[PDB]
Amino acid sequence: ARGPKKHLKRLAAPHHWLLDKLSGCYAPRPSAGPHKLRESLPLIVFLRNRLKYALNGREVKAILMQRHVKVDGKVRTDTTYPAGFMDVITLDATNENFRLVYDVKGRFAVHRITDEEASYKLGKVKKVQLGKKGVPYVVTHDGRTIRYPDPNIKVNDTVKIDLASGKITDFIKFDAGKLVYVTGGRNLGRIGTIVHKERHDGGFDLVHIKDSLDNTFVTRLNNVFVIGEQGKPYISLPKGKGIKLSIAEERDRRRAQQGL
Amino acid sequence: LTVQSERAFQKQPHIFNNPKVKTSKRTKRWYKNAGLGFKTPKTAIEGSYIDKKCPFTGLVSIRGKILTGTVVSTKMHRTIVIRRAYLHYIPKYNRYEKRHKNVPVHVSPAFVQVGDIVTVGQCRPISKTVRFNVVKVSA
RNA sequence: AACUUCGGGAUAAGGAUUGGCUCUAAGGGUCGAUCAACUUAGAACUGGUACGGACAAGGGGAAUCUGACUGUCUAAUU
RNA sequence: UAUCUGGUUGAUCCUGCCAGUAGUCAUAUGCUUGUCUCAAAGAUUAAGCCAUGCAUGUCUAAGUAUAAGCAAUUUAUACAGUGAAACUGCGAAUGGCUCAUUAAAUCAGUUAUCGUUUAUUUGAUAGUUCCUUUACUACAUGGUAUAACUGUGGUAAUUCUAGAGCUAAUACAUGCUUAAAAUCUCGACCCUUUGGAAGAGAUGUAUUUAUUAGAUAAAAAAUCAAUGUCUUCGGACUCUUUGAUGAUUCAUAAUAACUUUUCGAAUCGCAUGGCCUUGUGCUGGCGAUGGUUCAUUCAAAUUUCUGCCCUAUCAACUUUCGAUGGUAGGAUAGUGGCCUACCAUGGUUUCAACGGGUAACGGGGAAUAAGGGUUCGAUUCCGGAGAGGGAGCCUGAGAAACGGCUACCACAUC
RNA sequence: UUCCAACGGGGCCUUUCCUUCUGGCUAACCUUGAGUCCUUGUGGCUCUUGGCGAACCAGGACUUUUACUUUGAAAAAAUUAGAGUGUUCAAAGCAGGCGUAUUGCUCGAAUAUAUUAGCAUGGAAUAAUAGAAUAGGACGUUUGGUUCUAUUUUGUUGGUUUCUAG
RNA sequence: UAACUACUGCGAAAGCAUUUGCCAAGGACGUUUUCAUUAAUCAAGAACGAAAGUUAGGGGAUCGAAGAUGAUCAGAUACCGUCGUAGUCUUAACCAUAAACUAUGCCGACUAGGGAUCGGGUGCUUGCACUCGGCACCUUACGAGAAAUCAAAGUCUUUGGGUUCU
RNA sequence: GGAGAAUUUGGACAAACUUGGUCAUUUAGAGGAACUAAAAGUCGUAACAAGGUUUCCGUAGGUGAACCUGCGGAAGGAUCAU
Ligand SMILES: [K+]
Ligand SMILES: [Mg+2]
Ligand SMILES: [Mg+2]
Ligand SMILES: [Mg+2]
Ligand SMILES: [Mg+2]
Ligand SMILES: [Mg+2]
Ligand SMILES: [Mg+2]
Ligand SMILES: [Mg+2]
Ligand SMILES: [Mg+2]
Ligand SMILES: [Mg+2]
Ligand SMILES: [Mg+2]
Ligand SMILES: [Mg+2]
Ligand SMILES: [Mg+2]
Ligand SMILES: [Mg+2]
Ligand SMILES: [Mg+2]
Ligand SMILES: [Mg+2]
Ligand SMILES: [Mg+2]
Ligand SMILES: [Mg+2]
Ligand SMILES: [Mg+2]
Repeated sequence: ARGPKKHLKRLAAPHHWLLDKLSGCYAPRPSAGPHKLRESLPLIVFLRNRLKYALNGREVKAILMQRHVKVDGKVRTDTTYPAGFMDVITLDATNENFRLVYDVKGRFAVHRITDEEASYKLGKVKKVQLGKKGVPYVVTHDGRTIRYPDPNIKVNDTVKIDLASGKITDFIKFDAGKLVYVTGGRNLGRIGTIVHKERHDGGFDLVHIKDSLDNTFVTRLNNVFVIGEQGKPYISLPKGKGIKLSIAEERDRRRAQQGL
Repeated sequence: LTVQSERAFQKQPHIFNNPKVKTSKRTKRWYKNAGLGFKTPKTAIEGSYIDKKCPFTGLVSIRGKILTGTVVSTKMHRTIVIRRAYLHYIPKYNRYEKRHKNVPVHVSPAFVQVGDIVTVGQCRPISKTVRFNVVKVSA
């Protein structure tokens, strides 16, 4: 329609932001940025809707223009900045550091982390190819170009990133036995060990994933994200740890809390 | 036969035979593995033909959908029509109906007659109609 | 186009083109050589956009009366 | 949320319809109407016509202030605060409206770009610019040419503008800048040696073409083009560099040139520090805007598969003057009869082509609902199209834009 | 617990495709350098030495072809069904709920359906399809011809006959 | 083309009846012959199709639309009576319809007694039985049906063998 | 000493207007000929009983009107019968 769209209607928003239907008509349209639109969480959502610090979209700007909040160690003044998976939101006041990571329902958790952990983030490597003057580089899932990587690093490997420097500290090869975070689909937010990979040339590779309670499931390779070795998560995981209980089993765990 | 029948000279682009390096082996004929377990015919590697649109000895890449169908016309030059038959479910009657579609297909001189079953691969638009290249013959 | 005895109506109606020059192509005969007609189609160029350049050469359509048609007669008013 | 009843007969059993019955985010209308919550609403006919008002503009510490503007209370003979105007930049391509067109079109799910463009965001990324490199060429910083503004005016009339005079830039147009080294061609000189060397030029990036590398299926040596090892010297004779894809002429790197020669910061704020050679020396922080390319994101364009209502009182359609394909070119961001030239005679169809109709925009959905179905979907979300009707087009990353222009047509204003 | 079963699932053997081979890796458990660590000898180990590779990855090598069905994945949100929640009830909404109510703790915003098409996967009944009949048929460590392909060498490019190796 | 002439035959139906030749055709039966799925039903498209009717030659006895004509009658160009044109027959062309009717599509299977009869075959004790295939018929109704009725009009709410048409 | 206005050649795109052609959709019309309301009026009496000539089908001719007659069918006949 003549050129790019600047609005987003509240119903056409991502469901996983959990915006109320009545209060509004539009919803905050993510600016262009590191993450894809439907996979992001605008800061205005994070501040106002999720943490309950701001009450309006004016107050979100009041907070952003003080230059408190910083995403991956750099200050941002954009209400609709597209923060996404593995990003570190650091507030100076409070001294709360959070990492955006999916709970099991497939929604961004309020996952508070220690100040040590906030030094780094993981990065799924998307493409690895040779740049100008023969200099090799990798491309992470948040679109960071990193030049001069370890030649062991191939596509689909995760890569630990220093943030301050923005350099590869360490990496994890994609193989059988590695822990995984599923970052899309029905099984968004589940955690589990890789079992084997199905090939399918000129198609979509699939990844069988066991979990701690011995429930297998398959996803597309595009939705998988390596996060460690077996029982050795590089980041801190949220409460649950990507388990997926039945609606029955969930309802039983409410009746423990119901006692009070 | 002939090869040089057209008004222009027929060559694979950016493939220099070089008269200076005098050797009586053969002309540099380029070819490629098409992919997806499709064998390059010997006729592609050995033969003299030039075809901008051949998926072995040309600049087209096979990607997207692989389809099969019976050959129903071989009267165009370097292209054919195939018939893909199928059954279409009508849910009110819990029954099917035979439908069909014709798909025009580029055929390299590597290969085909009326009656033959062929596998064909999707490629960039080659003509007004043709978006498919013969990549295997099975009769 | 109506209509029709299916033969017609019909050149229906209604349009476009046409010179000069320089070329190209196709179409043959006789023993690969050799000999020879005009026909047709195309292209470039060119001009006071002319050009079936004089001559030669249908106006057409919608209906009605009437005799079917070609044919014949009042030489000197039909 | 699986139900029927009245109506042909003198009476009967049927067929069979008519009538009843209930629903309708389904319109109108009649009569009637206290309260709370919620709330559709010029779609249907006329995508008919429209008076008036308004619906798009925008400024920070940080492009341009001599407002003959407001201050000033004293941060300043350059400016320094707060600021009309105008230039510059960005936006005005979103939104909102409507449903006329449109029936393999749109649209839905599903693919593809190894078939392309992409403002912006985010992440990377630029010692190689003078060319006589001993004439000049400022880099302690280069050229005019203009607005607002001040005057002089026209016009019945408009977001009309002429003439004259000033003057800014992140506008416009120029133009220097700063480490080594390696490698290539050229080659002075001497010496015919399995000869080698001053010093000469070039080597960023982008542009265009041609060429080259971009290996790999396991173990042996013959025979040397030999004329290069490494001097153990019978010439031991090894070790070499090679990323990605299912797949490439991919990425990338060379080589030779090419270019109405692209870019490679003459820009702006707030801090004012460190060295001393106390000259306005050298060096230096936080970050604004800018910029080449790659990546990214927001997109865009094209695209694969299957799916659409009634109609045969539409059975053949397409191909002159692109129909289907081939070759080459042109054009495009790019693929492609997209267009041109030449050549072939193809392409669709009773499994319904082609044609006609639609009181047809598609879909998510809605109504009714034993099960199966039937009917509706102009309308809150998604996609498309349009802005009286047609066509053309400037600007710009993006428009064939209409609260942009140009023309014709229709309508209408002063 | 073992056993009484029923019902389902996998692997063996029985004239029994359970694609084939070529290096990764032999994990393992009839490989045993210290045997009795140890509930009814069917409720069993401390590892060395080629191993036995169907436990598990990419390679050439060629693979009758569908339909149907299972599971998975997909099929925006809203709407539909539907869980939780005293909006005073309800239509709704996505809230809310417990504290020392004096500087705070906490559960949520599920789940299901949506085929026809395409994708991945298990099954091989049903229904179609192909194969050796003028054998141009199958398997083959044979036994020749013939046809190209090029790897570590033989210094290294290159010329270049072979042994190979496919 | 009488009588013979029938609840008899043949034919896809329309239809087909004196004798004898000639020409091809066909069902059924018999078969330890042959091929091996070649089939069933069929939009489109075709052949044949009573009578009447049409065109042009032949023919033209009889009957007879029209018409003439005598009665009847209120009328009677109606029935009745006497004549009579086309027609009735044939050759070459057309026409394409009928209560063209069993008012019952075709193919296949199954469900129940009975005797007659036509064609072929087999056994015989030579006129009877069995058998296949036909035209029908009688009883019952298991079933079916609104009923009349129906051995198909049955095997349909216990609802699905295949298929055309309306 | 390079920008650069009017103007202008050829080109593609091409509105719009004449002009035929064609398809679709509405609509006027003297007069004509039907149909229905429709059952009542006029004239008969064709059908229903052997409906007073059994009825009906196809066809063909006749004609105030129902109808009548020929040829060939049918029984849905007034005969399941020698
Ligand atoms: K005459
Ligand atoms: Mg819009
Ligand atoms: Mg005429
Ligand atoms: Mg004429
Ligand atoms: Mg005359
Ligand atoms: Mg006279
Ligand atoms: Mg081309
Ligand atoms: Mg419409
Ligand atoms: Mg709609
Ligand atoms: Mg409408
Ligand atoms: Mg309007
Ligand atoms: Mg538009
Ligand atoms: Mg416009
Ligand atoms: Mg407007
Ligand atoms: Mg607008
Ligand atoms: Mg028929
Ligand atoms: Mg009939
Ligand atoms: Mg009577
Ligand atoms: Mg009577």
